Amino acid sequence: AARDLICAQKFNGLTVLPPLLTDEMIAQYTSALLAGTITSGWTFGAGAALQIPFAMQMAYRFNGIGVTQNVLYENQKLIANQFNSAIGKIQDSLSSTASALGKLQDVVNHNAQALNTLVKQLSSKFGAISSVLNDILSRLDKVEAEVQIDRLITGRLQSLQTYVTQQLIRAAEIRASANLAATKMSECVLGQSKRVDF
Amino acid sequence: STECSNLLLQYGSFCTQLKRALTGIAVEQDKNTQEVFAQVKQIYKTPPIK
Amino acid sequence: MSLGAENSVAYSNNSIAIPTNFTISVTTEILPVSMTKTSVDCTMYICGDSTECSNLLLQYGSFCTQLKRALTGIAVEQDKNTQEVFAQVKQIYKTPPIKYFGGFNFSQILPDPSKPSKRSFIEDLLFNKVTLADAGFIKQYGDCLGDIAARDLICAQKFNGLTVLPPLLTDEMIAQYTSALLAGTITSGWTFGAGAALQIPFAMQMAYRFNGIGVTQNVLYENQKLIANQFNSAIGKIQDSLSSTASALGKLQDVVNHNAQALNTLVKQLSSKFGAISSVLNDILSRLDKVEAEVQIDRLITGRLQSLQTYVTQQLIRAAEIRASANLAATKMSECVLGQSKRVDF
Amino acid sequence: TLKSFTVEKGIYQTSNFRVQPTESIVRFPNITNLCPFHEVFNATTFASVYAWNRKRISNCVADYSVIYNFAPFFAFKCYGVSPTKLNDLCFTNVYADSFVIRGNEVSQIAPGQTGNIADYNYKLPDDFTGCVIAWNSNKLDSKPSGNYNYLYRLFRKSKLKPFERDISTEIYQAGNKPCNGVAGPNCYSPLQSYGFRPTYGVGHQPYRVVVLSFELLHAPATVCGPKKSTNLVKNKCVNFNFNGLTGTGVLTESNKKFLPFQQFGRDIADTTDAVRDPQTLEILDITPCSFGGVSVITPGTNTSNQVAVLYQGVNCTEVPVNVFQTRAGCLIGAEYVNNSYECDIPIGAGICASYQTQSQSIIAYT
Amino acid sequence: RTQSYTNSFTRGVYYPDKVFRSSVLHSTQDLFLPFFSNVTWFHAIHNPALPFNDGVYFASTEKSNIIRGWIFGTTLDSKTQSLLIVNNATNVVIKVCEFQFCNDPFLDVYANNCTFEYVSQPFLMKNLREFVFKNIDGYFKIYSKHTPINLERDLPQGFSALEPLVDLPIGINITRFQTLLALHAAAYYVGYLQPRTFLLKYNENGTITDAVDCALDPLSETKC
Ligand SMILES: *[C@@H]1O[C@H](CO)[C@@H](O)[C@H](O)[C@H]1NC(C)=O
Ligand SMILES: *[C@@H]1O[C@H](CO)[C@@H](O)[C@H](O)[C@H]1NC(C)=O
Ligand SMILES: *[C@@H]1O[C@H](CO)[C@@H](O)[C@H](O)[C@H]1NC(C)=O
Ligand SMILES: *[C@@H]1O[C@H](CO)[C@@H](O)[C@H](O)[C@H]1NC(C)=O
Ligand SMILES: *[C@@H]1O[C@H](CO)[C@@H](O)[C@H](O)[C@H]1NC(C)=O
Ligand SMILES: *[C@@H]1O[C@H](CO)[C@@H](O)[C@H](O)[C@H]1NC(C)=O
Ligand SMILES: *[C@@H]1O[C@H](CO)[C@@H](O)[C@H](O)[C@H]1NC(C)=O
Repeated sequence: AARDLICAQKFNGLTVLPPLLTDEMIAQYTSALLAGTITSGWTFGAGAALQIPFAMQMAYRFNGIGVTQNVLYENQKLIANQFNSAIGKIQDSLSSTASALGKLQDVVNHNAQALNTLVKQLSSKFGAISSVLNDILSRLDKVEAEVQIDRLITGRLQSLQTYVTQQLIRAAEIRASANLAATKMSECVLGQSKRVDF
Repeated sequence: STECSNLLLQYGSFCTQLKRALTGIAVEQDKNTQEVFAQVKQIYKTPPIK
Repeated sequence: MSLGAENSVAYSNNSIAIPTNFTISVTTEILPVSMTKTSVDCTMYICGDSTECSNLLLQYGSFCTQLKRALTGIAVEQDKNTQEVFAQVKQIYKTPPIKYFGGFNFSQILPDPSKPSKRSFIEDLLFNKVTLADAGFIKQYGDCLGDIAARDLICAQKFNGLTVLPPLLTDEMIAQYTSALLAGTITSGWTFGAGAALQIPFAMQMAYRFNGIGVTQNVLYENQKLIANQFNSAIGKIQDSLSSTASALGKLQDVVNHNAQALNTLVKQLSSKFGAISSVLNDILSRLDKVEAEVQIDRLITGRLQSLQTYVTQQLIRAAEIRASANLAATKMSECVLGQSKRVDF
Repeated sequence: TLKSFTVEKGIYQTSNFRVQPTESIVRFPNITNLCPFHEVFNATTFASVYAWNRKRISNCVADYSVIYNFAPFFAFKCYGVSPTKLNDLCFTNVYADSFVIRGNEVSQIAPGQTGNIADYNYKLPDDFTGCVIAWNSNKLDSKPSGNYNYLYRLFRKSKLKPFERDISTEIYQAGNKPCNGVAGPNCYSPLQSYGFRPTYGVGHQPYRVVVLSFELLHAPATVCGPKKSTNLVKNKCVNFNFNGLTGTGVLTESNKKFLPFQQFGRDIADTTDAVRDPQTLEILDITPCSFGGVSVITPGTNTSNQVAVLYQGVNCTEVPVNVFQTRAGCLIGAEYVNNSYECDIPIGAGICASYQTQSQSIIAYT
Repeated sequence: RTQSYTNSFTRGVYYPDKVFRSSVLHSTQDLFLPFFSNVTWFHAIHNPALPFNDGVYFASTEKSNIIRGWIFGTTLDSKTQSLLIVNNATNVVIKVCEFQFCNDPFLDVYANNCTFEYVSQPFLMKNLREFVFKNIDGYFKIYSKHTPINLERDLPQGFSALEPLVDLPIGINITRFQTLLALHAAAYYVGYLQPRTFLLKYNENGTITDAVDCALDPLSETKC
């Protein structure tokens, strides 16, 4: 059919490397965290995993927020039904509206447009007579082609340094967000948080 | 193009720095994923009774 | 790659598991706080006491004024980071000479008066393991003037306009702050971090700590010698791991290595031509007339200014990372040392 | 340096102090001969282009101001150097290449040209440093009947490498049938004649071309221009001129073990660290004279106009362009007291400065 | 004459410039002899011309001092100034004079125009000797080194950098070369230079001690 954007990125020296952990490994880690949370509580994050029935663990969670644990045991089916209804509401909202995941889509789109701009910067003349090195090397002699090629080299080097600098700043933002995600994994999933709005 | 390579050799080690910066970013991404998700020492699994 | 051992906990709807013993664990967390403060002179780096190069360097505006301003801001920020992390106690508390704390043995972390810099044994191991670049915080121009053996990288940095500024707090001031924090923690508990230091025996403070994690305080008093022995064994294992394993302190070594490598790259960039006929400025000035040498000098000036700009931008990004790590270290100093934290894995 | 008439309390990096050079030293080889440029630029007959004559010039003193007197040209067209700076610095060897071409091919005597002369007769290298001198010779190298004494080669199997010569005359063949020494069908003699006439146009006149090829200094210099030497002093910041390269620094006796073919020593930043003196075979270390940073410690101008100056990183028995010695440098203008206060103006490794009554003065403390 | 083959064994390194460097790793690009190459051993008791292709490495392990000089050119039977080198107990005169010599260049121990007549110290004094010839931009460069080899079996290991001796100011179209003999036998090695990139190592005395050929194996490219 037609030439792809990824092929034109690949042919100009721009390469995308795969991550070390595959998606199946991330799913294995997520399932292990979920199974340890359901079958042990918070005990698997502070040592060995000690089993506890889920109603008794949930009574511990109610005791942690200042409600006596007879409130759970006398309203167990209502709380289970409310949890199931909220999980079904999350299912309906995820199958209906797709505007909630704009952060990861923005992460994808920024990396797409940066490489697209870096490819498109190869068409600029930067004050030379052409953007093609073969046309410059065929039309002119050695000194004039050296001058035009030096102008193109300076422009392409400047655009590549701009790309690397904005990638470093974006990587700093991504590392801050990943540090927050690691803290929320340690404190919301592996324990119960007393911090307000955390 | 060989002439462009010989003229680019006169600019020092700008591209070594760019390669080093991109390699550091690439290693840092895998470190981010490992520090978020590999917080568990053993792979627990749920019993078949749900 | 393996993600870990497979486990399957025995879940039932009427089965529980309750521990009958415990262990006392001492672990080590290492956090960078500051980095090396540097200053760069543009007029000597780019030109090197050439009048013609300086006259054509004044045509480029105030690029070096803002490069100097950025480096000065980084230099003040490093001292601010150290001040926020370490200068958290108001008074320099001293430990009483009777060093009995219920059987807990703090000799490896409390200082000794034998050596001049009153550091502990573990601090001595940590300072010996992290090798330094021995940069220009100690003066070396008298040593750089005398040509001995072979020319060093630091003398080549110094002779090209790159300088290292010493930190405001010396190492014995940091050791004094750390010793005051240890004395306040051991003799008072967490009361010194919220007001006046109120003394309490160490066994009763540890019973308060046991009450803080949901264990009844008679468990301490019926198992005091076992917990003291476990703490002493864990401190000895920290000693043995620090004497044996050398890869634990890689973060501070990386902080040293990046700052050494950036200055080495900045020195090595002076050998490039950037399209001119020579990287040597006097050869350009002697071989050529006024206008052609002005063109070649402009090429060299543009290249060296670009390399200096790249160095300053990378230093600003690294300073942001170091400031984030120092903020984390100050939070951990406030919440772990001066209190008891309920946050999981903090 | 702040672009303001009022400054606030603090420490400010103002400028850098540099020790100025006192004397000047010129070190040139002791050579008294004169270079034979008159026998190059003033000859009765020059050789042909395919058989160009190379003359080696060495062990003499070259003056380039007589080149204009010897020959009537316009442009002293140089590539790696300039005409006005040839008498100051100097080289290892100079070569002179002499031939006579037409006016069309003068532009082909240049680095990076192709054509007839530049591809089959005389090719210059890409890194050529030297001067090309060309002038008209219609009254010497022309005849009314046609001058056939100058030959050019226009047929060859391959292009000519730089600074090569071809003198062999063989019958060129451009076909499958061999010539076998017979100039018949598809056989041509590569040497053709210019045929100079005074009635030709301005682009077809003979041009006498002299190519001066300088080589940069790698071997100890045999040709150097007119410049009187100067006696050598040591342990002082001076201006030196060692065989054409200038600089400013302090020359000391060196313990470096040069091999006998080596004349210099470079640093990591590509700067001449050590030099060999051309008069006496001695090795000298070059180091720059004393410098550093200067920081001015002041309170506000609302408070006082008194200042203290910190000379950064130096050990000030070497200060000039109370006195207390710190580890950040040494402090001039502040008196060190044996008291401890809170830090007001941070100086260095545990040392601060403040403005205290106990008349008002600037004190320094830990 | 009899031919054999021997490994090069990291030999054939020369100083690329006359600049003193100490305690530094330097990267150069020049016509070098690649590491662990396939050099040819010649046993001379018997001779077509050996081709000169982008420079020639030369070596000799002879204690009896028989091999003496070379001729560099294309035809070597007069008609062109080629080269002449004679190294006896007297001076070491390098000549460009043609001679119209025989096809078996033997020396007896019982011409035309001339340009170069250089006279210097004796080149020839467990006396392994090294030679590198090169023809770049009309310049003929000659490097040399002597090494006291202990066990005379093949080319030894280790390093011995080659120092420049004579730079002839002219030379055009060197395509073949030949050697000589001396009678009242000879054994020399010939290696071929290739445009390789090397990483040189200087000690504190300014002597080249180690080197890395950047295009030998991927470990050396990682080191470079
Ligand atoms: C409790 O577990 C047993 C064994 O799996 C099961 O038979 C029983 O149904 C469970 N209790 C309830 C209320 O489902
Ligand atoms: C433990 O304390 C004793 C004094 O009670 C002391 O002698 C010993 O050195 C301490 N242990 C270590 C490992 O320093
Ligand atoms: C140059 O001077 C040196 C030492 O001063 C001396 O050995 C040499 O003979 C002199 N050369 C000439 C040509 O005078
Ligand atoms: C060239 O040399 C001849 C013979 O020495 C002389 O007559 C003539 O004047 C010289 N030309 C110039 C321009 O000096
Ligand atoms: C350099 O400073 C130190 C620090 O006081 C001093 O002991 C030494 O004598 C100084 N060196 C000189 C003056 O040469
Ligand atoms: C060198 O080349 C010859 C030519 O055939 C070959 O026989 C010999 O094995 C080679 N030497 C090696 C590969 O070590
Ligand atoms: C440099 O030379 C000195 C003096 O002979 C010698 O002691 C030293 O070992 C040498 N260094 C080497 C061979 O690395």
